[PDB]
Order: sequence, then structure tokens, then C-alpha cells
Amino acid sequence: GDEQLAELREIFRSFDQNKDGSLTELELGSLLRSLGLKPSQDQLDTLIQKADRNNNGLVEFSEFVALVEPDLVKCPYTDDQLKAIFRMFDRDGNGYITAAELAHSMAKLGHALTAEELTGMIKEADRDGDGCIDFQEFVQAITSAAFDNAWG
Ligand SMILES: [Ca+2]
Ligand SMILES: [Ca+2]
Ligand SMILES: [Ca+2]
Ligand SMILES: [Ca+2]
Repeated sequence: GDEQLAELREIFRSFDQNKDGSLTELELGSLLRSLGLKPSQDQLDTLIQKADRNNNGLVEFSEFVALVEPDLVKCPYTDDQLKAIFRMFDRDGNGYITAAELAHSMAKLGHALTAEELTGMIKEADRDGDGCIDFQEFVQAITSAAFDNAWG
């Protein structure tokens, strides 16, 4: 049921004093205390480490629902469509999106990124740490971000 999703995002925005869309250490601990859970800085942190998939440092609604109900955060597209888009991005078609390909693509997209913005897009979407982005990390990234724009 998506009404469950709705109530969860409402609780989120309530405990998100900053309304930036991401929960911090203090807000996560305060929510968990609101539900009557004594969180140790250790628990609070292990939790953050279990959810922060983009390594941002803050827990976003997608990460929250991913720690809680893994398959509730569901992809809005299909693997064939996302494969077409990943082909659009990986121009050399080697199966990996380099920072060069990502920058050239975002340039075609009129998004004049900076070295720091591209580093963040890689540091956020790259999981296996090779510096590029394969199709699995690509789908992870777009599904985590699409789910955020749907419920934020
Ligand atoms: Ca926050
Ligand atoms: Ca995060
Ligand atoms: Ca490439
Ligand atoms: Ca990678």
C-alpha cells in the first residue's frame, strides 16, 4: 500500500527540521527516540552506515525505505528502457560510464557540471569503487533518485 509510503514520508518531513529531504544523525536519533528506542551513538552510526548508500552522510527517504522495506523502493521504468539510456550515456559502449563520458553527456544535457559536481555524482552513484559506473550501479542510482522525486 502506497498510503503507508505516504505516512512514512510525512513522518520524515516532520522530523526533517531542515526540510532538505535527508535525515541527519540528530534527526534520525530523535525519530527513533520518538518511537521509544534508546539509540547508542554506536547503533545510530551502524544504522547510518547500513543506509547511506550514496555515502552522502545523511539518510534520504529512499535509503530509509530501503533499510525498512527493500522492495518498496521500486523502479518506475524497465530494464530495457534503462539499458537504452545507459547506452546513450556509455558512448564507447564498453559497459562502464567513465567520468569523461558522464561529463560529456551532462554537457549535451546542458548541465554545465563542475569537477566537484561530477565527483559527487560519481562518489554517490559509484559503489564498487572502480571510478566508473556500470549498469547495476546506474539502475541503483536512477531508481534511488526517481523514488525520491516521487515522494519528496
Ligand atoms: Ca537533514
Ligand atoms: Ca545518503
Ligand atoms: Ca566508457
Ligand atoms: Ca563503479
